[PDB]
Amino acid sequence: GDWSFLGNILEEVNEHSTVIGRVWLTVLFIFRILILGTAAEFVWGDEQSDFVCNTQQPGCENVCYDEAFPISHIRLWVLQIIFVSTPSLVYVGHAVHHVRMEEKRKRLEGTLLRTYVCHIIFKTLFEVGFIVGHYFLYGFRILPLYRCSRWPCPNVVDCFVSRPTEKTIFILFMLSVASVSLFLNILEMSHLGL
Amino acid sequence: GDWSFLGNILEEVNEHSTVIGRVWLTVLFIFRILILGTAAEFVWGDEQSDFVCNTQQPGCENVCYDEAFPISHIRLWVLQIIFVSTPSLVYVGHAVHHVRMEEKRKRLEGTLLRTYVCHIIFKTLFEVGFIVGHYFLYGFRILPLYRCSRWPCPNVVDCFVSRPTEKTIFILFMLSVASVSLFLNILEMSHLGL
Amino acid sequence: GDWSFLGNILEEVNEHSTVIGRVWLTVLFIFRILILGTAAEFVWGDEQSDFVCNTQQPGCENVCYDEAFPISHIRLWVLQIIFVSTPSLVYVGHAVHHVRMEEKRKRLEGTLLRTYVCHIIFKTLFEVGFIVGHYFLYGFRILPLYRCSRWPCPNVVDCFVSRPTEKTIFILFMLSVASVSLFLNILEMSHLGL
Amino acid sequence: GDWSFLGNILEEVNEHSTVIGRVWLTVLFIFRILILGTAAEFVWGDEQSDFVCNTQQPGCENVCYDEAFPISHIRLWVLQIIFVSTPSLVYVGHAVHHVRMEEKRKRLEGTLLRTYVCHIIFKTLFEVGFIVGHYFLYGFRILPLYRCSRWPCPNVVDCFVSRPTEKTIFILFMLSVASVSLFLNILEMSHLGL
Amino acid sequence: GDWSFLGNILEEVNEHSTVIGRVWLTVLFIFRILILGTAAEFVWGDEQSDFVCNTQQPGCENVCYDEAFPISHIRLWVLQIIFVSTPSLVYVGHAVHHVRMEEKRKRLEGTLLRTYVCHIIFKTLFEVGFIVGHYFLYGFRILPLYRCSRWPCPNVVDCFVSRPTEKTIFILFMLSVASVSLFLNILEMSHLGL
Amino acid sequence: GDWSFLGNILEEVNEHSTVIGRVWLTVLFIFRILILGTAAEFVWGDEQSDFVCNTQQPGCENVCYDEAFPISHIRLWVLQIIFVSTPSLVYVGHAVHHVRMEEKRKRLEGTLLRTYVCHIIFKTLFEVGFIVGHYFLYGFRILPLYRCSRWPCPNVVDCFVSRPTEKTIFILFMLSVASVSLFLNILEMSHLGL
Ligand SMILES: CCCCCCCCCCCCCC(=O)OC[C@H](COP(=O)([O-])OCC[N+](C)(C)C)OC(=O)CCCCCCCCCCCCC
Ligand SMILES: CCCCCCCCCCCCCC(=O)OC[C@H](COP(=O)([O-])OCC[N+](C)(C)C)OC(=O)CCCCCCCCCCCCC
Ligand SMILES: CCCCCCCCCCCCCC(=O)OC[C@H](COP(=O)([O-])OCC[N+](C)(C)C)OC(=O)CCCCCCCCCCCCC
Ligand SMILES: CCCCCCCCCCCCCC(=O)OC[C@H](COP(=O)([O-])OCC[N+](C)(C)C)OC(=O)CCCCCCCCCCCCC
Ligand SMILES: CCCCCCCCCCCCCC(=O)OC[C@H](COP(=O)([O-])OCC[N+](C)(C)C)OC(=O)CCCCCCCCCCCCC
Ligand SMILES: CCCCCCCCCCCCCC(=O)OC[C@H](COP(=O)([O-])OCC[N+](C)(C)C)OC(=O)CCCCCCCCCCCCC
Repeated sequence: GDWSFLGNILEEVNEHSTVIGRVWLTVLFIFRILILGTAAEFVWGDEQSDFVCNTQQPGCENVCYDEAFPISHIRLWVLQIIFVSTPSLVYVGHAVHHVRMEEKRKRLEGTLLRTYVCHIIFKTLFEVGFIVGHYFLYGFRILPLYRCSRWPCPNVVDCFVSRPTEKTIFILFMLSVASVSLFLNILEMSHLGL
Repeated sequence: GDWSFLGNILEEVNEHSTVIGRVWLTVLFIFRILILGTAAEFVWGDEQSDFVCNTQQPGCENVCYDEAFPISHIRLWVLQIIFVSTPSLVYVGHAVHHVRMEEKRKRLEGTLLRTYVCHIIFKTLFEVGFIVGHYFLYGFRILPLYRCSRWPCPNVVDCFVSRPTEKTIFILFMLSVASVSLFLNILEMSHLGL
Repeated sequence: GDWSFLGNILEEVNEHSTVIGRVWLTVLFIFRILILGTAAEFVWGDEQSDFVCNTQQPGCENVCYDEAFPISHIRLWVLQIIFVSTPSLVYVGHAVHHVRMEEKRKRLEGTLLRTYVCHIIFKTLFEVGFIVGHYFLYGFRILPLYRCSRWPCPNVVDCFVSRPTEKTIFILFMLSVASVSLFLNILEMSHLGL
Repeated sequence: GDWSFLGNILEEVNEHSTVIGRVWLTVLFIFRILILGTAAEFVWGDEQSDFVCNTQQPGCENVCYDEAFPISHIRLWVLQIIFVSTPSLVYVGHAVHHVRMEEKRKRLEGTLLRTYVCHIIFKTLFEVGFIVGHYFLYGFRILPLYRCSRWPCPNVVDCFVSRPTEKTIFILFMLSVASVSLFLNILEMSHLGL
Repeated sequence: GDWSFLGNILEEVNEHSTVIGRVWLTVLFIFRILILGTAAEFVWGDEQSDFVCNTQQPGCENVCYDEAFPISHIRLWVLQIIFVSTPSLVYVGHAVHHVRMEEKRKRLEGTLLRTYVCHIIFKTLFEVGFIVGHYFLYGFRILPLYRCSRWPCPNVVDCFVSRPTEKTIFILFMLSVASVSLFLNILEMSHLGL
Repeated sequence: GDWSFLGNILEEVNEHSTVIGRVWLTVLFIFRILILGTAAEFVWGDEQSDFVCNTQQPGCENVCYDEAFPISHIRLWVLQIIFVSTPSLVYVGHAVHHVRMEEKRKRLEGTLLRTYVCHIIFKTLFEVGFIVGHYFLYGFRILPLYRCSRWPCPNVVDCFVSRPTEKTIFILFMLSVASVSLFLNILEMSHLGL
């Protein structure tokens, strides 16, 4: 995974953002992108390769992995990062538009404050929504056994996941990181309210 | 995949482009290249390795994968990115040609406006065409079962795809991204019309 | 693993840090990140692939690897690096906040000294805690044999780990590096006390 | 594959080259190197791994793959890129030699025009030759079945290729790119003739 | 493996070092890091995957690889590089400390000469020690056959190593590089003595 | 493989080198390093994995691959590049030493001419020697069949190589590149003689 372009744009955002937003961006880079790269991807590298079902039926492991894990966890977290980053991109775009206008003619006020606050609200909504969606897809514990009754599987088969404990650890970790980001958005909103 | 050269040229384009075009380029980089790298490629890494057919015939899995997936989805999306980027390259080339002419002698008007509008039209056509072609090759849902009657397969065989649900998710996602890009081209054209 | 962003921020910290802290950061980069990348990851690449159990039961190898190694060692060390780096990030953030304030108006004293000392204390606590947690999960010797009685394993099965001696070597090495970092934090605190 | 050095030298060439040559270099980078990296290599990754022959003879798959694909397609395209890039390197070398001479003493004319035109001719010859050679090795359609009668294969065996349709697609695509480059060289020569 | 940070710091050292030390650093980068990356790692990639024992006992290959190769050769060379680089880091740290002091107030003498000479001595000791340790672990020839009598192996089993001749070649090569580095340290010490 | 450091140093050499030497360095980078990376490594990736012997004896494939290919071809070419690059490093080191001396006080003549000519001679010797050594290890054609009578192989066994034709192609190609480099060294020596 290459996050260099997003990294550059978010650094530009960091130049124009509140201290709490600088903290939020640092959290994003260190505790979500860095981990997703260094640690989580290796854990999920063999999710399907080391997924074993007790059956001789051709095709049952495939459909039962697809049923157990409709979307992989690491893939969901990628999308979460992207969608909680988008509003900051919108905000910095608005800011640079106004700066370009200034240059053509020749500190949050007016439209920039409305846009910044609205972007905080959007990040909050996206984050809450991704947490909720995760909870409904998988909850927050991967059990080692998965029982599957999807055709072509005869009757109910037993299947076994790779690394359920490590995956549970990282699921809970990323949830905690998301909640911290949420608290930080709340702090931004409070600070502004004052 | 290395997109650094294209990234540089498209940043140069971004220096010379309308706000809506800046948004379009941001979408291109974040929601198509970044995803294709970080997420989709891992999903399609084992498309043929974990593609199982119920048969003892040597060669049937190979021909039935070739028949089920004439071109892989990720490979089609690569080409889509390239072809919708080409017109912007043409436009910036024309612009830098005129700037070089200016320098030799020693803000869209005349040929640059015609070229920019024509490039918007080309991007629109390419995008619509790729969407249509995808729909006819695969539609927008990968089913888990594929029935195959291609020689050397005896009679009709059953074959099973890896990760059909995740792939359906990402297919729909990329379709939505393409439609957003299309709406943005429409906004460019309207803005200019005013 | 990509540590470039953290590397940049920690270099900025290095610009503003005591000689002992510069040494600590050099240790962090050379004896923990560099090793974890170059050496340890190759050792742990086949932890589950070359993990063999004497059984015909489907699913027993998976659950017995999950039981033997709840979290992989390399994954634990990643998190250790991140958490012992966080306080330095907080400290440099505070410092740059005060510098930005100075610029708006137009050498450790006051809040910066309190914050720096408190950050040293936090690094010390995190380091000690990670060492302790490692000791309780695995101790400091990976034995070649692991006996497993987790369902679906019939009775107690014998299982065998890949590369236990090399892994023991690197476990002890990283422990020694952590203890050196701890001694360096102590030296920082003493130097300041004078 | 790392093309950074060649990329740098060809950018230097781009600084000193006609508009049509700038277009040719853009084509080279985007439609040949970028594709070969992002798309074609993944298609050819399992050319021999997923190449199956109907036989129990040890060694027949190996010799029959060597016979079916004497040189892999992606490897041929690498060499094509290199050889059509070489003349531009010669041209820019000549140019920088003359510039260095100018500096020692203290816009195509004379030897630079002869060299540039001769380099266009060389690129044209190399491109035509690679197209022809490809046609004679493989034509432009990979069939799914390959019949092989090379020792140690008993009688004639049947063998099956991985991804023949996708490979045919990319073969035709790269052929079209080569023909476009050829047309561009023709345009250069015409422009100069005027 | 990423050696960029160490590379940067050692370039800074190169700015402040004797000609013989510049040669030593060039040797380090070209004949140890470059080789370890480009060549040796590919040789050792399948050390355990292609390590075959003549037995049906589950677990015997694992314990017999662990016994034959307690630590892999490439992993030992990584640590050797790191430990022979550390003293140069100490020396440049001392130097930059004194330069920072100079700046606060506003060519090897005094403490810098003592530190530089002591660092040469440390590199010499570490290098000699790593050579000796290698000799005692493995000597300098990997034989193709390894006989193993470690539980659970019944009686004495025969096991076979991957690529023993290539590995012997690279072992001897790296030994010669180490001895050259040693001679260079001797030359440094002599030059200073004059 | 990472050749960035060597690339930088050789660019510095290019700043101080004759036109023929600039050509030689361009050849080195484009026709040896670039190819070895992009093309040859993929060809040799499965040299041992797809090396099949007709036998049930455990250990015979391993010893017969070690006997057929004592050192892999790509590994030999790595070392060839390094050793033919070393003299240029020596030459630029001598040059920068003299420039540093000049600076302390405050166009090939004297020691620099002797050193440059001697370095050309060294490159010539190393190149000729590597060509000769290759010829004696393997000649210049990899045959598909290899007959092996090394213990534990019973009697003489038949073994089969992966991709012998592609490998023969690249062997001949690299030989031709080496001979071109040799001709270029001869041209350097002649030019100087005048
Ligand atoms: C922008 C606003 C977006 C709003 C989106 C609204 C979505 C509403 C979904 C309603 C679904 C109803 C049908 C349903 O309930 O389907 C049930 C089906 C089976 O479930 P099962 O537990 O019975 O069997 C085992 C499931 N097992 C294998 C995963 C463990 O599959 C499921 O669970 C359903 C899982 C649904 C997950 C939804 C994730 C939404 C994430 C939105 C992120 C927005 C960011 C801006
Ligand atoms: C610049 C202008 C370009 C115009 C291009 C016009 C192309 C016209 C194609 C006409 C094809 C007629 C024959 C046909 O219809 O062949 C039917 C054949 C079988 O199909 P089946 O469903 O019966 O069996 C299962 C198919 N299954 C395995 C994929 C699910 O294969 C197919 O489906 C045919 C799929 C055709 C996909 C075409 C994609 C075009 C993308 C153009 C992008 C342009 C960008 C500028
Ligand atoms: C910020 C403050 C954090 C405080 C955290 C407090 C945590 C308290 C944990 C108490 C656990 C009680 C239950 C227990 O004891 O569970 C026993 C269970 C089995 O163990 P077994 O030996 O009987 O069987 C074999 C184990 N075998 C496979 C690993 C070899 O699993 C175990 O061992 C338990 C291992 C526990 C490892 C805890 C690592 C904490 C790292 C904290 C880092 C903080 C950084 C800021
Ligand atoms: C600088 C000037 C260079 C001139 C080079 C002249 C080369 C002359 C070659 C003459 C070859 C005569 C013998 C012959 O004809 O051999 C026939 C043999 C079998 O062929 P088959 O079809 O009967 O059996 C199946 C073949 N199957 C497996 C590939 C499908 O193998 C073949 O096909 C032969 C394939 C020949 C491909 C030649 C590619 C040349 C590329 C030059 C690029 C220059 C760039 C500057
Ligand atoms: C800073 C000062 C450090 C001083 C370190 C002193 C270390 C003293 C070690 C004394 C070991 C005594 C027990 C012993 O001798 O164990 C014998 C055991 C078996 O050996 P075997 O041949 O009978 O069976 C086959 C061995 N086979 C599989 C490898 C071929 O394992 C062995 O060989 C033992 C191998 C020992 C290798 C030691 C490498 C030290 C590297 C230090 C680098 C320092 C850098 C600053
Ligand atoms: C700086 C000066 C360096 C001078 C080096 C002088 C080296 C003298 C070597 C003398 C060797 C005599 C014994 C011998 O002849 O051994 C014969 C043995 C078997 O050979 P076979 O054909 O009977 O069986 C099959 C061989 N098969 C599997 C490879 C196909 O293995 C062989 O072939 C022997 C291959 C020898 C290759 C030597 C490569 C030297 C490269 C030097 C590069 C210098 C760069 C500065």
